[PDB]
Amino acid sequence: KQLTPMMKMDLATLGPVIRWMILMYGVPVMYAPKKFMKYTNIKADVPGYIGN
Amino acid sequence: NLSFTDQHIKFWKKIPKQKAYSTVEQYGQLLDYGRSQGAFVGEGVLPDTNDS
Repeated sequence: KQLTPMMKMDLATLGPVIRWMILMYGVPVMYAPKKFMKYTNIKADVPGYIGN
Repeated sequence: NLSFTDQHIKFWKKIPKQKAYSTVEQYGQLLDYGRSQGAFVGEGVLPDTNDS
């Protein structure tokens, strides 16, 4: 449920710096908790992690 | 005649003359442009305020 999508909002000028921000509001809701499931503790063998 | 004549008056004939419209006359002056502060600030730093 979205209140607004991503938007860019400029800020005031308090000096020789340019500022702006990005905002987004929302929340996910799952109506039926009994219709999902999860597998835990699955084996990993390839070394490393995902790149930053 | 053993006294002075009109030709011995020097300053009174050279000072400029301006018309007066009141018994009290007013004028304004500009004493200075600012105070003795610093001018170097830095990158992205708001400079100091100054007054005349």
